Parts: sequence; structure tokens; C-alpha cells
Amino acid sequence: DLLDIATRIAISAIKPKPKSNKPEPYVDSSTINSLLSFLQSRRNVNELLLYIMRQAGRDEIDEETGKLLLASLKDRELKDAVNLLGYVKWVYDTLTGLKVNYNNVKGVKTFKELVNILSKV
Amino acid sequence: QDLLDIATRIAISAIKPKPKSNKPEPYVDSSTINSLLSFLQSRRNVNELLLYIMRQAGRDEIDEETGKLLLASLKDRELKDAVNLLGYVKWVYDTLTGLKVNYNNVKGVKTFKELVNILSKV
Amino acid sequence: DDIMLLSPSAIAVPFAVKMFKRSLEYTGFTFKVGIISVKPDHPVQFAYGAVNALMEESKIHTGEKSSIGVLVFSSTLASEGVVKSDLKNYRKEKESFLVVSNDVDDVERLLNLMELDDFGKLMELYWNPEEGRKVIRDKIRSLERFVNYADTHDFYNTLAYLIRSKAKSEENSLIKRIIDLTIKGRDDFVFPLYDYYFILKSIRVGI
Amino acid sequence: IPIKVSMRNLSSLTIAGGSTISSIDIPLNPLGVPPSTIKGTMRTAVHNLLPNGYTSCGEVEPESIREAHKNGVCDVCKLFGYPDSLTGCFTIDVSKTDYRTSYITRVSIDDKTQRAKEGSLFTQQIILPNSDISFTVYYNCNDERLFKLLLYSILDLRYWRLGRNTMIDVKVNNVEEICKSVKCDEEINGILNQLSRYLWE
Amino acid sequence: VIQVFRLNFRLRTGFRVGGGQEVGDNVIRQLRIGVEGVMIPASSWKGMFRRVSEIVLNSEDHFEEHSKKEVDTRTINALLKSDEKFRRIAISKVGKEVITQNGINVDKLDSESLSDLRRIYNEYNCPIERLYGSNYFAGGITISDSVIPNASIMERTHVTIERKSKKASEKHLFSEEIIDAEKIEVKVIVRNEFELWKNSLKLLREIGYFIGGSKSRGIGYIVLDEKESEYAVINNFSETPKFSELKRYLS
Amino acid sequence: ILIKLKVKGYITTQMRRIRNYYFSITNYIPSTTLRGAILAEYYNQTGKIDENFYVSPAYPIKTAPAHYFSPAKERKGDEFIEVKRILEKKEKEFEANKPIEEIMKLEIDGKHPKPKIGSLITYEGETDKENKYREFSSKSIIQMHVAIDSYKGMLFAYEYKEFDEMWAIASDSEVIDTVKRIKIGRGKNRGNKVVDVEKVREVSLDQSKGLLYCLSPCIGSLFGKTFFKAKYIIGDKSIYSGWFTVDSFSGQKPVFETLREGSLVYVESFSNEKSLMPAGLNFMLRISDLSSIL
Amino acid sequence: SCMDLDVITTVVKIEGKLRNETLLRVGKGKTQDFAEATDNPIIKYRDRPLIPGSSLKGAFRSLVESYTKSLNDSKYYVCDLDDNSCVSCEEKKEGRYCIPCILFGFKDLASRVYILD
Repeated sequence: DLLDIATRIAISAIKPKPKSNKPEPYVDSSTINSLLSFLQSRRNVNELLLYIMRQAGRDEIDEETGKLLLASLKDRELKDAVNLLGYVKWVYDTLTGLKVNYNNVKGVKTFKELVNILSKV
Repeated sequence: QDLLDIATRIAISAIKPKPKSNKPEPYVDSSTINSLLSFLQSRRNVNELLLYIMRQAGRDEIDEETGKLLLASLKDRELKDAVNLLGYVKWVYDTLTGLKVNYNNVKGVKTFKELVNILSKV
Repeated sequence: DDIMLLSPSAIAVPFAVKMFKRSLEYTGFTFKVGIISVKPDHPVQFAYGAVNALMEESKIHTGEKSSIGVLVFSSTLASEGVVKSDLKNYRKEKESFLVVSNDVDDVERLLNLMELDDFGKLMELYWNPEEGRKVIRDKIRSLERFVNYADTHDFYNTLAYLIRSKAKSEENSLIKRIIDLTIKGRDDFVFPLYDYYFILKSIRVGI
Repeated sequence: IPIKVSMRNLSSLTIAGGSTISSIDIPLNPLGVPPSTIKGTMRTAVHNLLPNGYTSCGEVEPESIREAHKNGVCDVCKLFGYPDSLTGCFTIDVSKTDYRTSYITRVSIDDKTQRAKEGSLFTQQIILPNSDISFTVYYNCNDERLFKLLLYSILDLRYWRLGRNTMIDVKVNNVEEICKSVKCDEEINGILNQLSRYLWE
Repeated sequence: VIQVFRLNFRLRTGFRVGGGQEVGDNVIRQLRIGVEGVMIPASSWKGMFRRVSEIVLNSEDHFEEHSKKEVDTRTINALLKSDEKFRRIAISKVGKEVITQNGINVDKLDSESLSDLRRIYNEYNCPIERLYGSNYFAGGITISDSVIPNASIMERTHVTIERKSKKASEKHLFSEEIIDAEKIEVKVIVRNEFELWKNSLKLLREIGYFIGGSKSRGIGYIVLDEKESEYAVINNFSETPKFSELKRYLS
Repeated sequence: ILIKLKVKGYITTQMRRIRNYYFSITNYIPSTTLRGAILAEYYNQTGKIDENFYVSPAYPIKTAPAHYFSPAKERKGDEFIEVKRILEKKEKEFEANKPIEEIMKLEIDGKHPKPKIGSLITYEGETDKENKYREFSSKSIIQMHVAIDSYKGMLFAYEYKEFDEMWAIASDSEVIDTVKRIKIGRGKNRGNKVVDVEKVREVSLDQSKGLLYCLSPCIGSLFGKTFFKAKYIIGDKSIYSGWFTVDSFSGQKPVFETLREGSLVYVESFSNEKSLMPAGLNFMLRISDLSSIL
Repeated sequence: SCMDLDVITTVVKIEGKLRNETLLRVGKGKTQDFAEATDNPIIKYRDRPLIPGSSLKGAFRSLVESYTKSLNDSKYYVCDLDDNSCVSCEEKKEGRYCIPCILFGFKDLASRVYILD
């Protein structure tokens, strides 16, 4: 469901950022918090899409992650968009806190698969 | 009984003292497990509860091993048994905190009846 | 060897405790004692049979100590068969809350903890039910709640709740003392809870 | 003629039985729901809700029952049996057991204020709602008017309290054998259809 | 005649009906079930309805427990010889020997029996007692519970502010549960087609009363609607009851 | 003929009406009550009733009333012992001039037992010649009921008994073939839980001269009608309150005290009068031991 | 006698719309309790911001207590919330009354003015 979309988006956004001297994901938690705050303040989905596009164009959001976000957040209700963004934020925070390597986590496309991976080890 | 054993294993995992702490505090706080139960109650969804506990583990607010055990236990559970398991966990954790039982006492107790044997002796 | 007494319920159990505290000192014989409490309209012969059955069942196997059994018939008639069935159903040898075979000193400690050993307090409660009912209900409400939850769930769950109640009890409170008296000093998973509840209930219904 | 009736309580149904070992203020029967409770409740409902063309003693004193039976019909009293004349008319037995249990408590709010009265707190043992109860009413006599009266009794049981003013919904799980047995009357068919499904969907 | 009602209430925010709340204080626990989850006990419904009906009637006799005046024994005898059902109630309660078919048998009477008869007279002459019943009265109203399959339970914490200095009083952290809901469905059967009942429902239509605890704190406020709720009047026992919109019955 | 009753439910028994209460008296089920139930079922089915029908009192399965030569090894316990084929090892010398006081010597070993004639005993095990037994205890409950027209006026109470599978011996008739379940108890139309009758293998027991175990509360004679004479009677007195038809007027509630069930009587001659088996009495039989249930 | 809740003479209902003038921040009892928003989020009823009834009741009670103490009248007093020896009104022989206790209730007396969310 929405959780699978959120997990795929978080995995795409957690890929290592090239030309960065320190190991870190391509995006930052500040970007996700800004996304949520902008959606809450503006209460519009098209404005959120514009924000996502500009963040992608600022060379700080992975183009694949941006494409996934735009694909998910079209013909979608505001409440559904809010829920999806919250799920994305929570999954990203979990992955950051657990320091999950992107190499062994990029191969999962289901939330249940991610849960199994985390539970096993 | 079996849920009691699961809950007491979770509780003894959670009673591990938090290192580099000024006070001999448990790794997992009462407010944390209370928040777990309340979130499960309000959000009647096992997957959302799993996401919640995963986020809490990533926040370094609950024990990594206890989070692993919780995720393994509640990986494929329904809601009715999940709320009962969380209630039992709350009960046993509160008992341990009130009784001032240290981890070295319970250590690796597997059966709830053995735990209550220890409590009766102590 | 034959003792029969029909004292009022409001004074019965403390009377038995005071009488049989020094039984070994006086006669040197341990006594098995059964105590019931039926309504006045209850038939007398069947009550006699039931109390005899209870007295026989409440026998210490070692025999070096006296035994006191208390069983209140609030809204149920009493007979020997009913007593036997109830003892075979609820009371057991591994995980039970109805000890029946209760040592006298345990009841004495319970009364001391409840401040009911003194005859002056008992009579003050007895002669004035207006305050007596309130006082005894205040003393018995927590134990009644514990027994209620015991009736709700099984042995393990009840014991877990009892331990939780002991944990969440401020210092110098009565609940912790009662729970400690109930739990500590019990070898098997046999704990006098129904016994203590009925001991309190005898005085409760006595007024 | 067996009547396989299934009843499901619409609220927290409870009755007070008794036990030497009990602590709850409101006890429960050890076996569950006894046939006596159902029979007495049904008789009460019939007397209070009497269908047209019938007579009810509506008496508790057996001497009063005899005095009413001085004329000697009491259709309801015939259906439920004379005190000392007929052996019996019908029987009720309950097979299902092992109901769910939970302890609740109630208070009594003060009138002058809106706070609970100090010391008016009492507990109550209840059976969880939406629990199915099945019992069979074996009518052994040979009469059609009395059988119709019994059917009206079962129907009126629906609009009636059963224990602590707890609402109930009676359902009949047999219309085929009832019609096949005897007297598949249009009125009988209508009332049986009415009793075939719950009042509340 | 039997009047059947299926009331629905569009309560603002949520409600809370607690029970037991364990020990140790701390949070406030709303009563559970174990299987069905949460529910509102029928006794609470009956209490709320009695309060609303008492407000509607505004009877001074009911306010003083119907113990404010001395009822002449001649009036009691007149009612006993005039009302068959009242005579039957009195005989079933105080005893056939005490009260004969015709007469009061003053010689066998005493203080407590006379007090019981006077109380029975007063309560039988009160619409509220005739509807909701009494210690000896039959009753007249049956209310089911409102068990909800939904179990959405959120926690609304609270803190006390020191008046002398506006800060949290580090003495306790009050925590209160709350059951959010939008439509509470309760089935009510009334066996007394009383204009008092209609007036009570009418009062609930516009003003609306509270249900559950902490009603002073915005927790629990129901208002009866005339759209989802439906009723049914039963006078014949040979016809299937028909439900219709509550507006026709109430408006 | 043997019958089986899969009761496994709460039923009533001999009641002792007190004020308005009712109490259980007999831990077993008396033949008269059973016979009344089985005949009431026949009446319901057809209405044509027969008085030539006799049925032994039912007892809990694998149980039996106690006799004198089956005492309890403990003065307060419930463990009963007896010698295999005791009645063959007993009796026998009754033909000879052997003193009865010497015959009833129960001191097989030190601390000789004390018997309790007429108690429900359950077979336990072999244990060489002395067979192990245990007294039977049943489950009882109290069912009290209120009296209303909405408002209470009176009060009543009852005492039910729980039973397992029941066994009894009846008369070879089509009655048992055509009857399957019998309402039994004080309140037949109120309080029954589950009842049924199962037919099983035919039983052929012989009644003739010699020591006989009186299963029913036997009576030697009534109204001068001599049924049998006994050399020595070992047992206890009982009180009988039952039913019997004498064809013409009257014929209910004849009260005549009798011998307690399980009494041991050495009858040496009988008579050919109207047998009292249909009256629920005189169900004696020759047995080797209590293992005759097999 | 201020315990007249048994007899209800009149009931008045005040319905209106509350519009904040400044940046209204909800109480946020969800202290460090995130649900679906960043950091500590304000409380809301199904994603709809909600002013707690308890908060309004507390503010109103504080204002009423301030007014009553400003009255400086012997007949009208305010008792501490933690005190259990306070009473609402005293009918000793003219009496004393507690205005906040009359309005929003106390331990001894329930409230008379209900405030919704």
C-alpha cells in the first residue's frame, strides 16, 4: 500500500551522495522536514510538486527520488499526500538512525520485506 | 502464559541499564512503552506500530536488541493479540521497575513463572 | 474433642483466633476448625453438616499446627456436598488461592495487620453499623478488588496483577503489607487470597 | 415438537446465580443461563403483553393462582401448567455453555450535586454482548391454540427485558420443520417469518 | 403498546466512560471489554436519560424523593379499590395477608409497612418512576448498550498551573483517555408511550445533554438527530414492525 | 438387561423439603424415581402404562453401594478393600454350623477396618486378592429462584447433583426400546440439563437360594405377605417413600421402613407372591464380589 | 445553599466562533509525542487543530479567580486547588461563597458552566 511506496521512496532517497567526502544519504532530514512543513503551511498539492521539483533542480534531491515523488503525488488527495509524506519521513528517520547500508537495502521493494530484513539482523 | 513469557523476555531485555548515564536508569523508559501502547490504540494498524517502534529504535530511545525482539514478535501478529502483548509488557515492565529488580537478578529468565518464583523468594 | 459454637459473624473469626492461639499451650492437641457464615434463615442441620465437612477438610497434614477454615455463604445455601464440590473445583495442591488449611498464626498476623485483633475495635464497629460498615468496606475494598481480578483471569494472570499492585504501592501503605503477607511464606504456588478475603468478609457481613 | 431458538443479547446481559467462592457484588450462575430464568421471564412478558383472546392469572401466590383458577382457564397458566393438576406442557433446555465474563462497576451520582455519592459504588459481573444463546422449547402437548400462544410468547420475549433490563433479540432457526409438523397457518407463517430474523438486522 | 427506538447521536469530539482504572493513579483508563473492545454501559445510558427526563418534567414532587407530604390512608384505600394493577403491586410487595382484597387491615399494619405503602403511592403517582421503575415498581424502559467496533483511543494529557506563578505544578501529570467518535448508536425500547419521553427526546434534539466523565472539560456532548435515528410503534402483534424517520414522530 | 445413561449434567435427587427449600439426600438415583421417569416417557409417547416393569436404581458408572464385608482400611479415609470371590469364600460354611460371630471376623491384619454399609464405592485395582476401592463423591450446586408476578414476593431454592454415565438393570421390554431420553428429578419441566437412555447387552443374573447382595432396599415381608426368610441379616434400616398400584382405589405413597441398600442377607427360601421389583425394592442377586458389574 | 444542581430552572447555551488575533499555538499536550508531523506537533482532532476545552476552562477559572480576589469581599472567596478542606458555600448564621467553585466546580461540587472543545 502507501507504506510500500514510502519505503521505495526512502530507499531511493537514502542512496549515497557522490562527490561528498563523508558517508551520507543523497538527501537530508532537513529536506524531509521542509517538505512536510511546506505541505502543512500551503495546504496545496501542486505547490508541493513545485517545491519537490525545485529541490530536485537544486542538485540536492536525487532525480529518481524526485520522479518517484512526482509519480506518487499526482491525482492524490491532500490527506493521502500527508500520510505518504509522514510514512516517508518515518522510514527515512529509521534508516538513518539504524545506519542501514544502502547496498544491502536497495534490493527490497516491499515494506514487509524491509521489516523482515530489520528483524532478522 | 506464553504471552507472559514473551512479555517477560521483552521486559528483561528492556531492563538493561542505559550506559554513560548519571543515574542507574533502564535503557527503555516508561513513557516510551506507554507511547507505544497509546499509538497502537489510536492507530489500529500493526504495520504503523512496527514503523513506530523502528523509528524509536533509530532515535536511540529504546534498546536495539529489545526493538529487534519486539519486531520479530509482532512481525506477523494481528491487532487483538498485539494489544494484549503490549499490555502484558507494560505490566511486567512496571513490576520490574517498582520492585527495583536489576538485570543481573533476572539475567536470562525465560519463563514468567520462574520470574515470579524469584520475586516471591526476593 | 467435640466443639460447637454459633457466635455472631462480626466476632466469630477473632474469637476463634484468640481461643486457639494457645491451644497447644492449654491442651497440647492441635485442632482442625471449620468456620462458616450463613444467613439466619438457613436450615441448621445442613449448615452443621457443611461446617463439619469444612472442618474435616481443613486439616494440617503435618499435624503440628492448628488449622482454621473460613467460608462465607453470602447468597448461597450451605451443604456438605456443595463444600466438597467447591473445594475440589477451586482449591488444589499446585496453583490455588483457597488454602483452607490455614495456620492460626497467619490469621493472627492478618488481624494484627487489619487492626482487628483488639476486641474493643471489633465491638466499636459492631455496635455502630453506621460507621462500622463504612470502616470495614474501606478496609476490605482493595482485597475485594484483588479477588475480583482473581475471578476474572487465571492463576498466572492474577499473580501478575498482584505483583503489579505490590509494585505500584507507596511506602507505609496497607496494600503492600497485605500482598507481602499473602505471597511471602508460601512454598508451592498456593497463596491464601480467597481465605483472607473470606476472613474479612465474615466481619464485613457481621455488621 | 422441538423449537431450535437462538437468542443473542443486545446488551451486557447478566444474571445473579451464586457461589460460596465469590467476590463480585453481582454473581453469576455457575452453569450459565438456567431454563427457569427463561421460563419465568417469558411468562412475565406474556402476562404483561397478553395477545387478544387469552386469559392470564398474573399471580405469584399459589393461593391466588387457585383463586383465579376458580373459574379455571387462565390460558397462560394452562400453557405454563397448573400448580397441581397437569404434569406439564413444555420444557426448556440450554446446551451452549462457556460464555465470556468481565467485571464492571457502577456508582450512584448524587442528586443535589453532580458528583458520585461517597460509598454508593458497587460492582457487577456481566456477559459480553453479541453472544449467541441456543435453547430448545419442547412442546409435548397436542393443541394448536396453546402452540400459537407459545409462539406469541417467544415473539413477545423480543420486546422484553431479560436480566438487569438487558435487551434481547430472539431468532428461530427452524421454519421448515415447524411448518412440516402441523398447522402451517397463514398467521403462524407470518409470526414465524417475523421471528425468523432479528429485529435489528 | 410498545414504542421501539434506535437513537443515534452526533457527539462533538469524543466521549469517555471509565471504570476501575486499575491502581497507581497516573493515567485515566476508559473501561474495556476484553473482546468487544469498548462500550457504554446501559446503566450509564439509563442514568443520563433519567437526568434528562427529570430536567424536562421539572416536578417538585420528584425533587424531594416524593417525601414532602402526608398521604391520607383514605386516599390510599380509594386508589387500591380503584386501581387493580396498583392493588396487585401492593399485594405482591407487602404481602397478601397484610392487604386483603377490600381494605387495608390496619390491625396488622405497622410503621414500616405504612411507610412502604406511602412510598409506593408517591412513586406510582410520579411519571419518572412509572417510566424508569423503582425499588418495587416494574420499570417500563429497556436500554441496550452502545458497544462500538471502533477502538480509536487517543490520550489527552493535562497539567495544572500554579495561580501564584504561571508554571506547571510538579506534583502530578494528569492523563485522561478519550474515545473519539461521530455516531453513537443506542437501541432504546420504552414500554410506556409517554409524552414525557417525547419531550425528553425533543429537548435532546435542540439543547442536548452530556454523557460520560469530564463533561465539564469538553469531553462528551451528544445531540439527537432526526435523520439517522429511527423509531417504530408496535400496537398489533400480528404484523412486522415498520421503522420510519424519527422526524415524523418527534416533529 | 443393562441400560446406560449419558447424563454428564446437573440433575436433582431425593429432596428433603425444608420450609420452602429443597436439599439433596441420596447421592445416587433411586429406582422409584427412575421408574417414574421411564414410565412418564411411555405415557407421553403412548399413554398405555404397565406396572409389570421393574428397573434397578441407577448408580454412577463403575460404582456400587457398600456392604459389610467391604470396609474401609482407614477409620476416616475412603479406601475400601475386600477379598476376591469373597462371597464364595464367605457363605459356604453357612451350610455348616459355623458361628456367625466367628464368620464376620474382619481382622485380617492389625488395626482392623470399620465398614460403612450402603455407600457409593468405585473399583480401583487388583492389588492381589484384596481389591482396591475408592468412595464416590459427586458434585452439587445450589439454584435459588425468585417469585414475581417485576417485583419479588417469595423465594425458593434447589440443590442439583452432577453425574457421569449411569448404569441400571431393568425388565426386558419394548419400553426401553421405544424410549430414549427421560426427564428426571423434582422439577421435570424446569431445571433439567441433558438426559438420555442407552440400551446395551442383555444381562442374565440368577436369583436363587443362598447369600444374596440386596442392591435395592429389600424387605422381607409386608402386610404379612412373606417374601423370603433369612438366616442372618447384615445391613441397616432404611425408610421407603414410593409408589405402587394395587389395581383398585388408592395406591400411592405407601411408607414402610426397609433394609438399607447394600445390606447382606442370607436368604434360604423365597415365595411366589407379587414380586416387589416393580415397586423398586428386592433387587438382590448372587455375586462373587463387587466385580459383578463386569 | 449553592448545591442546586438537582433542580434545573434555566439552561443557556452560548454558540459562537473563536478567532485568534495573534499566532495561536495549541496547548500541545503531546509533549515530545510526534504523530504525523515534525518535532512536537500541536494537538488536533483527526488532522483538524482543536483548542482543548480544559485549556479554556483553566484560563477562564484563572481570570475568574483574579476577578474575585480583586473584589476584596468577605462574602466571596477563592480556595486553593490542592486544598481538600475548602467548601463551596457556607450557610452559617448571610454566608460565604466561592465564585470559581460555583462556576467551574470543586472537589465538593461539580461544575455549573460546561465548556466544549
